[PDB]
Amino acid sequence: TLSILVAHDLQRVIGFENQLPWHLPNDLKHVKKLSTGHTLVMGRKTFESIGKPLPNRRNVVLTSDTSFNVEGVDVIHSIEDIYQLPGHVFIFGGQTLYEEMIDKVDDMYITVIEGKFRGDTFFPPYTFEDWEVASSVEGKLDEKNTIPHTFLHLIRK
Ligand SMILES: NC(=O)c1ccc[n+]([C@@H]2O[C@H](COP(=O)([O-])OP(=O)(O)OC[C@H]3O[C@@H](n4cnc5c(N)ncnc54)[C@H](OP(=O)(O)O)[C@@H]3O)[C@@H](O)[C@H]2O)c1
Ligand SMILES: COc1cc(Cc2cnc(N)nc2N)c2c(c1OC)O[C@@H](C1CC1)C=C2
Repeated sequence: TLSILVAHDLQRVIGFENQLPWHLPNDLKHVKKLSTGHTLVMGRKTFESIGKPLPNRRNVVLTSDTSFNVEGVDVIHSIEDIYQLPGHVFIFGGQTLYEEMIDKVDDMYITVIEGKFRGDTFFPPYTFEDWEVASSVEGKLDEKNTIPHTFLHLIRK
């Protein structure tokens, strides 16, 4: 199983200066829950953003750099290597990966952040004409989680 994992705002911003533009613990708990015991694929920039392997799952980092050999982390140098990986594979970011994989994944788990932020990286445009809403569940707003947000599970029609 090949899935995208992404959080994006109303204009499909995903990134600003190699960080997330928003602070939203719920989303991060969601990511954790979904991908425990499974595999994350991710481009070098996103990994260096996170700065160390994510515990309790297989971290795979896609890079052109053949000197890459980080403890905790498996490296690949081709998009095609993704299809070799066993198990549930989540495409974890960032923009380059999403663009490369979006026509290939079986489904997407998306957090829509119901705000407009300044970004420098984006999720590719997509149509619900192409993608069916298997579930839509509103994040809960609270002291700690203060932007409206919706958990979409979409599956390719
Ligand atoms: N909202 C979210 O859910 C979310 C999730 C993840 C990331 N982000 C954001 O996304 C932004 C980063 O996106 P980005 O596109 O700039 O970076 P990125 O996708 O994380 O990484 C790009 C790098 O990945 C490697 N790569 C990609 N495709 C490759 C290929 N086909 N073959 C070999 N290597 C390949 C290359 O590394 P090398 O140059 O080393 O070869 C490339 O420079 C950040 O702002 C981050 O905060 C948001
Ligand atoms: C740009 O830096 C980060 C990028 C991601 C990828 C990501 C985040 N949220 C969602 N809904 N999907 C993702 N693929 C995550 C992240 C980042 O920095 C912290 O935190 C992780 C932490 C919660 C485990 C979760 C995903």
